[PDB]
Parts: sequence; structure tokens; C-alpha cells
Amino acid sequence: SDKPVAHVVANPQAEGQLQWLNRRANALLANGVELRDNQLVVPSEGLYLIYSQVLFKGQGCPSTHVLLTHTISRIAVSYQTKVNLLSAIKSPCQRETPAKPWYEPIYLGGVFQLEKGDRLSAEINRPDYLDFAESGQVYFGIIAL
Amino acid sequence: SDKPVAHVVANPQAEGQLQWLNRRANALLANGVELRDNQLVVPSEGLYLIYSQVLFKGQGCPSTHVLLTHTISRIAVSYQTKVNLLSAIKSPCQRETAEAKPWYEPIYLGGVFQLEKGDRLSAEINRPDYLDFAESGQVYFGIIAL
Amino acid sequence: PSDKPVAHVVANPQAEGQLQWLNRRANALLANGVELRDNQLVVPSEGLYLIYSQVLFKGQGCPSTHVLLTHTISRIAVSYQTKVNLLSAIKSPCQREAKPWYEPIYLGGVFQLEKGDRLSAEINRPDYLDFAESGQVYFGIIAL
Ligand SMILES: N#CCc1ccc(-c2cccc3ccncc23)cc1
Ligand SMILES: N#CCc1ccc(-c2cccc3ccncc23)cc1
Repeated sequence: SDKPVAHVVANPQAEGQLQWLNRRANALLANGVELRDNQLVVPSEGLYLIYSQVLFKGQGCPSTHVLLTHTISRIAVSYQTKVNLLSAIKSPCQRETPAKPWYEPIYLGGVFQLEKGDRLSAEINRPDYLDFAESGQVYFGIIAL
Repeated sequence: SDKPVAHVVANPQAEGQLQWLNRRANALLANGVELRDNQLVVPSEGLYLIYSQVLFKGQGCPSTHVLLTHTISRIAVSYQTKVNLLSAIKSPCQRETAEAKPWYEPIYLGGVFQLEKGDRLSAEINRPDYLDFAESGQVYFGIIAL
Repeated sequence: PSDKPVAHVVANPQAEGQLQWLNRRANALLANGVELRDNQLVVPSEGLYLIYSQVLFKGQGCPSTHVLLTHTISRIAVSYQTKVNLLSAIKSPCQREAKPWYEPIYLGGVFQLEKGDRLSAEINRPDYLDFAESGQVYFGIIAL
């Protein structure tokens, strides 16, 4: 099979940052897909499934409203045009402020027309809340249709 | 040299409804797959990957009893019945009432199935009044022959 | 007629408080060499595979302490029988008379597998599993 695919996971060695890596146990890059500057590089034109999941955790609810964001964006090689493909906002806290641990997952996915050389990023606003407790809760991937 | 495929997308102009479209970018319908009677028509017998995604948005949480469902069904050409292939239920609310915030909930379904020629697939939701087209974020239904 | 190893297993509605997978039943299947041994999918050949799973949790009202729901797909390597997580998720259905709640968990990805590898799809709270209707809980693979 010649189908361009990628399944990348968070690097535990770069805690405090969301750094994607093609880890030995459960991650990969195949059939031309590359991982450069924390981005997935598309080898050829066509429709692709782009999916992701990040998990936020904390202990108790502090001051004001904690806002959690997760965004998937595209950089086209032509005009270096950046566009938002998928995005979501979550507020984990609501009048707790005493403490008990909370969990907030963000999952995103969709089918998009990509061009050869396009770069995809999957970013978060609060890397300090990113959970590293288990092996495969935070991942980012592409599957050509 | 090519296999039957379909990637149909929901009509944003069909208010409070889930209406599928092939006549769009980037909607696909090839090698015998037909979009007929808001359903996908299987062109030949074999193994298929069936998948869908829907997005729900609610204005706030007046009660914790709000229930969201998304179901892919098979209407078999022979016996002519409606059987569930894939289904999911979600409760988007936990208390709230003070100001109310809009919520967003995606639902994903998909699997491999042995299908027969001429049988039909439907992808439905219980609350089409909650359906949304935001970036959280996509509404489609598709089949890929293996 | 496709030569690709594939599988689509569903939870047994007769296995109370257990998550026990069943095949070639209603719209379930095992094909082109995929086996079902000790509740795990046995990979028949080397290569890239699409792996996916869904589980549904139901509960009547929220009780004492915080309820945590988990769903995990694991890889047990043929050579050393080592068990590594491929995909995992955590959900909290309760946020502090009878009030039923519903929580679905869907996992999916692309993975390089070897011949002889075993795949499990497990949950922490089988007492909350909901298989009352048909396409509510499933596990499967498709070879690229
Ligand atoms: N080959 C290939 C491309 C590809 C891979 C996976 C899926 C898919 C599988 C199961 C569930 C889904 C839910 C939502 N969207 C997509 C889903 C669709 C297309
Ligand atoms: N068959 C097969 C493999 C597969 C199936 C479904 C998905 C998927 C689709 C849309 C959104 C997602 C968000 C988070 N994780 C997974 C998602 C990815 C891969």
C-alpha cells in the first residue's frame, strides 16, 4: 500500500511543551509523510482525514476561568497562507474554588483537500495542564482517502 | 482498476435537518455509489468501511436530561428492514443555571461491514435542531470499498 | 473479493458486567486470517493497519467519589509478550431522583503490526457498559 499515513504522539521528554514525535511503540510516518518543525508535511495532493486528541488535567479549580484550546491549522507552500481547519474551546472550571482533580479531553477530526508540501500543526494554549500519565492519550494523525 | 467510494456532506441551508449532498466540494461519489432518497446505495457485494461525523451545539444547560444520538442503519435489499450498524448516545449537560455558555459536541462512528448489492445506508440524529457547522467540527457520511 | 485481513467484533449482550467480544454474529466479522483468541484480535500478517473502537457507558445518577471512565487498545508483541498502549482516553461523567447519563468513547489510528501480535480493547468499569441496543459497543481492524 502506497497510501500516505501518519500517527504521531506527544514527546514525554519535552514536558511543558506539546512536541509531536514518531515514538517507537505506537507512532509512525509512512509513504512520504514527514515530521518537520513540529508539523506534518503532506507528500501529495488529495483528500485526507486529519484527526487529533489532547487531554488536559489539573488538581482543583483556581482563580477566574481556565480556558483550554486546541487548534489544527494548515500552511500552504503557495503565499505561505495559514488557515484554521479545526478548533475547540473548553472551560473546565465552574464555581468550585474551595480541591479535586479534573479531566478535559479535546478531540478534533475532519476531511480536507490538501496540496503537496502543505504543513499541518496541532497546538494547545496550556501545555502546563497536558497530561503525561499514560502511553497514548495525546495523538495527531493523517490518513489519505 | 478503482473501487466504489462516497464522501457526502450535510447541507448548511437545510434548517433543522440532516440532508446529505454529493454535488459539492469536497464531496465524492464514484464507481457506482449513488446518493438516493437521502441514503447511500451500495453498488456491489463486498467489504466496506462505513463512517460518519456530526456536530451538535446547544445554547446552554437548562437541564441535565438533554440526550444526543447519532445512528448509521442498513436497509437490506432483500428482507427490507432497518437494522442499527453503529450507534452512540451522549449527555452534553451536567447541572448549570447565573449565566449559560454554548456547548459543542462531536460524534464519530465507523466500522468494516459485509454489504450486499442494492442495499441502503442512512445516517441520522435525534436532535437535528442542535446540528452545527463550526470548526469543532465537521458533518459528513461516507463509504470506502476494501 | 478483497484479500485484506479485517475484523469487526461486538460486545456480547449476554455477558453481564463483562466486556466479552463476539464475531460473525449479526453484522460482526473475522476475515482473511484474523482470529479471536482469549478476547483479543490476532494479527495474521505484517503491515500497516487501521485500528478503531467504541464503547458506551450508562449510569443512573451520580454517586460518592469521582467516577472515572477509561477505554484502552493495547499491543502485545509476539516475541516478548510485552503490553504497550496504542490508544487511550479518560472521561469524568459526574460533576457533583434517578438521572441517567451517557458517555461514549471512540478511539482510532494507523499502526505498524507484526504477524502474531495480539490486540485488546479494555475498559475500567464494565458495570457501566451499555449494550442494550446493537451498534453501541464494537472493536475492529482493517489492513492497509
Ligand atoms: N483509508 C482511509 C481514510 C479514512 C480512515 C478512517 C475513517 C474513519 C473510520 C472510522 C470512523 C471515522 C469517523 C469519522 N471520520 C472518519 C472515520 C475514514 C476514512
Ligand atoms: N478505522 C480507523 C482508524 C481511525 C478511525 C477514526 C478516527 C477519528 C476520526 C475523526 C476524529 C477523531 C478524533 C480523535 N481520534 C480519532 C478520530 C481516526 C482513525
